Amino acid sequence: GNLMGKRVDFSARTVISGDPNLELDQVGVPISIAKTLSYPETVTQYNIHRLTEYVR
Amino acid sequence: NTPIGRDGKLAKPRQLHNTHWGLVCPAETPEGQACGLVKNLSLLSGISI
Amino acid sequence: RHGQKGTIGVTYRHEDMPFSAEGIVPDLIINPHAIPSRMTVAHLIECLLSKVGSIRGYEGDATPFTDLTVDAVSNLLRDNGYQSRGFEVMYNGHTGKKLMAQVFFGPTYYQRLRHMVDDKIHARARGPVQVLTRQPVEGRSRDGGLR
Amino acid sequence: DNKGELRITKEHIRKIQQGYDDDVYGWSSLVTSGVIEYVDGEEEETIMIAMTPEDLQTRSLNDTAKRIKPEMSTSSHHTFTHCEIHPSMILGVAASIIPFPDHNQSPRNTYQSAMGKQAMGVFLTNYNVRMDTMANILYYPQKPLAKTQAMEYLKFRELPAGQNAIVAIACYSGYNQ
Amino acid sequence: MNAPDRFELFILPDDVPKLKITPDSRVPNCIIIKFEREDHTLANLLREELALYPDVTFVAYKVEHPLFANFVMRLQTEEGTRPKQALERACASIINKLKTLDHKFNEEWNIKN
Amino acid sequence: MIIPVRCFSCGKVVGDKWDAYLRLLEEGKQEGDALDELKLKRYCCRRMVLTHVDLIEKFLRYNPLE
Amino acid sequence: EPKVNIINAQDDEVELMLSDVNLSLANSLRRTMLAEVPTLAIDLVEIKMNTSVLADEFISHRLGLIPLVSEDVEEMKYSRDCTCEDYCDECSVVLELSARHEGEEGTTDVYSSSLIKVSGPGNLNVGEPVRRDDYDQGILLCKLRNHQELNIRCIAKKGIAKEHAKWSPCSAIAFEYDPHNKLKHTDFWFEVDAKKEWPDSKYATWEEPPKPGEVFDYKAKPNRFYMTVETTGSLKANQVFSRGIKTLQEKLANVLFELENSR
Amino acid sequence: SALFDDIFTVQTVDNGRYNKVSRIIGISTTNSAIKLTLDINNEMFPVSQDDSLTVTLANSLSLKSWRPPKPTDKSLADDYDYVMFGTVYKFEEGDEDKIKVYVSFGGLLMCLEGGYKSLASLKQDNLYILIRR
Amino acid sequence: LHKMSMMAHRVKVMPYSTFRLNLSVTSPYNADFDGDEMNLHVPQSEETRAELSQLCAVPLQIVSPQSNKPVMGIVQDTLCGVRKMTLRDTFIEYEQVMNMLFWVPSWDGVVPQPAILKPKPLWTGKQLLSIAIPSGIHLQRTDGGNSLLSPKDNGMLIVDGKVMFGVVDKKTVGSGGGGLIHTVMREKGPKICAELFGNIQKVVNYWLLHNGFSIGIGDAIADASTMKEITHAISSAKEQVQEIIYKAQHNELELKPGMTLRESFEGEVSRTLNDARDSAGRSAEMNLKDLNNVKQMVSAGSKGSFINIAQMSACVGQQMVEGKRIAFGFADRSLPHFTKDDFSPESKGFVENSYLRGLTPQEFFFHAMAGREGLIDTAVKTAETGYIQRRLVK
RNA sequence: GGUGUCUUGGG
Ligand SMILES: [Mg+2]
Ligand SMILES: [Zn+2]
Ligand SMILES: [Zn+2]
Repeated sequence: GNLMGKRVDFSARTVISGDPNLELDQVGVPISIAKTLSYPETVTQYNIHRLTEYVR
Repeated sequence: NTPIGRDGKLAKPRQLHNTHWGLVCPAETPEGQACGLVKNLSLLSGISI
Repeated sequence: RHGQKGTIGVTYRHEDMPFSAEGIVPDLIINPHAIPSRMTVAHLIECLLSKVGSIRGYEGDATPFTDLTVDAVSNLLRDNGYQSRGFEVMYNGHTGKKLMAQVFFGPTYYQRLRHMVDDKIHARARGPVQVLTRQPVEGRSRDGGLR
Repeated sequence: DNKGELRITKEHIRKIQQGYDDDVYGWSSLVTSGVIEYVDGEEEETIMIAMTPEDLQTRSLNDTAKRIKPEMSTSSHHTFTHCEIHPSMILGVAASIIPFPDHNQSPRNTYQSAMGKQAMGVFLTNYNVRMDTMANILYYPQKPLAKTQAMEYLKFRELPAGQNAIVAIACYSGYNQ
Repeated sequence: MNAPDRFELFILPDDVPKLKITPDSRVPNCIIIKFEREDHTLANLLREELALYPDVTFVAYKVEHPLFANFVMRLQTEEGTRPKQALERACASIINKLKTLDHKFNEEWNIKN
Repeated sequence: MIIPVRCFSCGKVVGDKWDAYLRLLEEGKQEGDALDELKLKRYCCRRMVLTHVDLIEKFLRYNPLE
Repeated sequence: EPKVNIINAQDDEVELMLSDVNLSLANSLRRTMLAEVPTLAIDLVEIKMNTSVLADEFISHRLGLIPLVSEDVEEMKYSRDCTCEDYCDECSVVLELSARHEGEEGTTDVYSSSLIKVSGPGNLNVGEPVRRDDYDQGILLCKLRNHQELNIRCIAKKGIAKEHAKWSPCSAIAFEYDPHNKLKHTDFWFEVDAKKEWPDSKYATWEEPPKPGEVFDYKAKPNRFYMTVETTGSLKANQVFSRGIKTLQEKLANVLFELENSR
Repeated sequence: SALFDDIFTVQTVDNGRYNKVSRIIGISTTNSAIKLTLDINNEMFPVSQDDSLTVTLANSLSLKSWRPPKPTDKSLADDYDYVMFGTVYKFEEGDEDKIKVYVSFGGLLMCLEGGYKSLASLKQDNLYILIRR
Repeated sequence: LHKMSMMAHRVKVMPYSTFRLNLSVTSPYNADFDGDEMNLHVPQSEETRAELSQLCAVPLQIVSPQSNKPVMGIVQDTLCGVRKMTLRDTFIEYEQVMNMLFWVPSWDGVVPQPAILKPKPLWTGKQLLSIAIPSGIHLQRTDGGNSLLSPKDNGMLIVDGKVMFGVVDKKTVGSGGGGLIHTVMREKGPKICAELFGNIQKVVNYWLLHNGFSIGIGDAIADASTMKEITHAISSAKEQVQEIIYKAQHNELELKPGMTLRESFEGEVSRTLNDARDSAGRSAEMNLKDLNNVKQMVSAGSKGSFINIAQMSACVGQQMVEGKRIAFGFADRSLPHFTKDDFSPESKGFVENSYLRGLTPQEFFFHAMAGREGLIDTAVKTAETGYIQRRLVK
C-alpha cells in the first residue's frame, strides 16, 4: 500500500503525440508542464548569469 | 446486468451463447471487466407483463 | 463510426494541406496504415457512398443486409464524372508538384469524443499531503501525484 | 395454397398506411389480428426461420455482385413457419448507428457501440432550463449521410451528435503515424 | 491552452532580426540564412528562382518544425559570386517578373470588360 | 442549430442560401436541382447544406425564457 | 515573358490561364491569395444585452466571420501598431446592431443587412456588410421570439489569414496543369486500362492529345496552368490578384532590404 | 581513357517487374564469350530487341562535389547518349576465362564477362559507362 | 512490463499541451496513439541526473537482453516508404535531391555522383538511403539463394556504407535480429545508432511527402477472373465436405489414432476448409498487381499480413469458439434457421463471403461470436499474466 | 481542505 510503491511528486501525466521531426532521445514537454515542475540547480562559480536571468 | 459476480471468471457466461439471435445485441456491450456480462436488448425486445 | 479512433496530432493552415483540382481541400486526414490490418472495409464503402450522396444529393441507404453492391455505387459515381473507385488526383500544397500517387477522398462522418486534453493533463510540484501518511494525495483535482 | 406464402398481404400495409380500418389500427392490432406473433427465448427452438421474405419460395447465375445465401438443399419440399421482419433488427440501439455494419470485423462493431455512446452532441432540446453537472452541446450538428432505416426511429437525425468532414486517407508528412 | 499567440506567425520578434546569416564552414563559399515568420510561400519561391541560375551550385531550404514559423536556407555558388549578390539578383528578377505580371493582368482585365 | 456562416471545407458563404432553399423545396424541387440552382458546384458546400439540420425551432418553442 | 489569359470572368470567379511561368511561382501565388491578403472583419464583440436563446460567444463567433466590403482596407493601419490606445476610429470601424422582436407573437430573423455602420474613418467604402443583390437580406445571425431583445456593438479590425480563418479574403482556389500527364508527374492507378477510367479534366481541349508514337520528352516542364480565384464578395476578384501581387512584391522587397540592412 | 570497347547485339529485353528499367542481354560480334547484362532506363534511353549498342568503360571522364556541368566544358560523354556511374563491387577471377565482373550503378547492375586480357584492367572502383545509339 | 517501459529522454519545449515522442519509440513503450497516457517523472538532484544520463538514455537500450536483438525497429509509414523509395525504378530529379540532402543532419555537404549523367541527371533512392547509413558498414543477406545478379531484386549487399542492391524492408532495417540497425549498433556504439534513426526518418518522410502514398477501395477488389478462380476453389471445398460426410455418416471414415469418430470427423473437416481458404488467399495474393497498395505494404511488412488479404478479398472460412467448431446452442443446430444434423460448413459456420461483399446474416452473427471470444480472451488472460509476472519478479 | 464506499468509464 505505501512502502512497496507509493505516490510521489514532481511527476506529470498526459496524452502523448508523435512527431518525427525530433531526434530519438528527445521528448516534448508542453510549456505549462515545464513552468509547473522544476529542477533544483545549485549556483556555481560559472553560472550565476543564466540563473539571475531565470530569476528575472 | 447479471450478478454472476466476478468470483468465477469461468469464461462460459461471457460467450455469446447461441440463443442470443434476436434477443440481445451482438455488437453492443462494455469492455474490460463487465465484458460479456452487461448485455443489451435487441431493438425488438418485448418483455412480458 | 468504425473504431478508427485517435486524436489530432498537429494543425495545418488552409493552404498547406493537399488539395484536389476543383479547389476542395481535405479536412481530417486519417492515416492509411490504420486500414489494412484492421479489416474494416465499411469505412471505405461509407466514404464512397457519401461522395455519391452529396453529388446526386440524397442520403444513401446503408441498411445492412440489403442488396447494395460496391459496383452499383461505383457506376453511379462515375456517371457524374469521377473515378469510379473513389480516387482523385491530388496536389501537394507546398510545391504544387503533383503527388505521384492518387489519393482516396471524400466526406465521412466523424463524431467528437469526450476525453479532452484538459480532462487528463496534470502536474504536481509538491503540495497537499494526506495526514495519515504524508504521502502526497490522491486524484487530479487536488494537485495529486503519481504512483 | 397460401402455403409457403407470408400471411401479411399488401392489404395490411395499405391499412397501416391509412391509419384506420376500412370497415385506430396500429401495431398491437397487427399482433392480435393474426399476422405477427411473438416468440420468446425458448419456443424459438421448435420453429423455422427464413431470413428474408424472399427465401420463402425455393429460390434459383454466378454473377460476382451479390452475396451467397444457402438455397436450402436438404428438402425438395420445405416447411417454414416463420419469416423474419428484417434482420438488421438484431443490432442494439447504439449499433444500428454503425453504417454498413456487416462489412466489418466484430471487434470494431464493439468499439463502435462503446464509443458512439460518448459523442458530444445535443441530448435534449432544453439545455437552457435543466441545470446538470455536465452537459455538452456541439455547436453545429449535422445529420449524417450514411443513414440507416433505423435512424428513422432513433431521432438521431433530428438530434445528431456528429459532423461530416472531408477525410483524405493518405499518409502526408508522417505526423499522422 | 498553452498555444502561443496566433500572431506569432508573422510578427518578427523585437531583437530577433528578420533574417540572420551564418557562414557555413563545411564546403567553400557557402552559407546559411535563418528566416523568420515565413513559410513555403517565400522559401519555395526563392529556391526555385535560385535553381535556374548558372552560377548557383547548391541551394535548398528546410522547415524545421511547423509549430515554428521559420525555416532555413543554404546557398553556394561557384568561386566567382558572393552568395549575397546572387540572392539580390534573384530578388530583382522575381520582383520584375511580378511587376510585369500585374501590368499584363490589368491590361487584360480592362480588355475583357 | 442554425445554418453556418462559412462552408466548413471551402469557405463560400452559405448562410443566406438557406431560406431560398427551403422555399425551393416548397415547389417540389430536388436537392440536387435545388443546390444546382443555388449554385453550389463543389460538394463541400453541397454537404454544408444538404446535411444541415436546423434545431433552433425547438430551442425557441419554449414560452418566454423571461 | 510571363503571360495572362482570362477566360471566363465576373466579379467573384476569374478562370484565368497563367502560362509560361514556373510551378513554384503559381504555387506561391496561390498561397498568397489564400493567406496574406489583408481584409477587415469583426474582432471584438462587446455585448450589452442578450435575451436570445443563443449563447453569447456564439453570436460573437458568427459576427466574427461576416464578409465586409473591404475594398479600401489597405489604407488603414494594423491593429497592433496604431499610434493610439485601444480602439479609436483610425484603425477600427464600429458596427452596432440591436433588434428586438417586440410584440408578443411571431419570429424575427436578425439578418446581417440589419447591421448599421455607426462610424468609421470614412468615407473609405469600408465596414459595410456585403450584399449579393441590393434586396439581399444576407447572413442569418439569429432568430428571436417574444421579448427576446438583442443589442450588440462590434469593433472591426484589419488582419491577415495567418491570424484566423476570417480574414480569408478568397474562398476556394482551383488549380491544375498538364491535364494529359504529358510530364508523367502522376502515375494513374488502374485495373483494366488507364485511359478509360480517369475522366478527362475540364481542360481537355486546351492542349492537344498525346501522339501514340511520341516518346517521353525528358526535358519538358509544367508550363501552363489554369486556376480559378473565387471570393465570397468581400473584395473584387481583380483586386484579389492585384493585391496578391502587391503583397508578394512587398515581402520580397522587405527581404532585399534586410539583406542590404546587414550590408 | 577508355578501358574497354566493343559493339553488342541485344538479344532479349525484359520489362516484367518494372515500368522504367528493363534488363538487356548483350552479346558481342567481334567475339562471343563476352556476355553482357545491363539494366537501363526505358524513359531515358529506349531500346528494342536485336538492336546495337557501342559500349565503352572509362575510369575518368576527363580527357569533389558533383555540380551540374557547365555548358562550356567538355567530356568523354559528348559522343553518346547514356553515361551512367557505378562501382566495381565484385571481381571474381575464376577459371581460365570465366571472369565475371559485377558493377552496380546505384541499384543498377552489370554482369560483365570475357577474356582475362580484356577485363583485367577493370580492377577499379569507379566505372562510367557510355552507351551509344 | 519490461525494462524498456522506462528510458530517459531529453526535453525540447513545444507548445500545444501534449507529449511529443519520436516515432522510433512506440514499440518498447508498446504505446500507440489511441489515447495512451504516460507518466513523466523528473530527477531532482545531481546523482540521479548522471544516473539517467549514463544508464537509461535510449541509445543504450536498443539491444534487449530479451532476445539479443534490436527492439526499436522502424514503424508504419517510414517503413512502407523506405521500401517504395528504394525499388529499382525510383528516379529522383536534381531539384528534389538538393533538398533531400539538406534534411540529413549528419550529412557532409557533398552531393553524390548521380547514377545517370545524360540525357538528364537523375539519382536513385538507394544512393540517398546510403547517405544516411554512416560510412563503414558491411552487410550480406540472401533470400531464395539469389545470385550476385539478383533478377527479382531481393536480398541485400551493402559495402562500405553505400547500398549496392536490394529492396529494403522489415527483414533488413526492421526489428529483425542481425538486421541493419543491430549491425550499425555493434559497429559504432549507441550515439551513432541514435542519429541513424534521425537520418532515415527525416529522409524517407520528406520523400514520402513529395511522392505521397495512399490506399483506395479498389486495392482490396479483384477482377472477374480471379473471382472465377476463388469461387471455384471454395466450390470444390464444399464438394469435398459433402463427400467427407457421405463417407463418415456412411460409416466409412478411417479413424486417426486417439480421436474417436467425431474428433476425427471435425479434425478432418477443419483441415479441408482451412486448406481451401489458404488456396483462395494464395490465388488472390499472387494475382493482384504490383503498384497495388495492400500488396505494397504487406511486402513491406509495415502492417497487415497474408491472412488479411485472404479475408478482405477472398474468404473468411470457418469460425472458432474454443478450438472446436461452433457448438449447438439450440438443440441439434446452431440457429433456428437451419434444420437438425446439418454438418455441412454453411451451418456450423463457414464464413463463405469475403468482407468486400459483406456477410449474410448468420455469418455475421457467427463472426460476432468469434470476435466475442477474442475480447473475452483479451480481457481475461491478462489477469493471469499480471499475476505471473508479479510472482516471477518477487 | 474531508474521508469511506459503490457505480461508469479510459489505456
Ligand atoms: Mg491503446
Ligand atoms: Zn463548401
Ligand atoms: Zn487606429
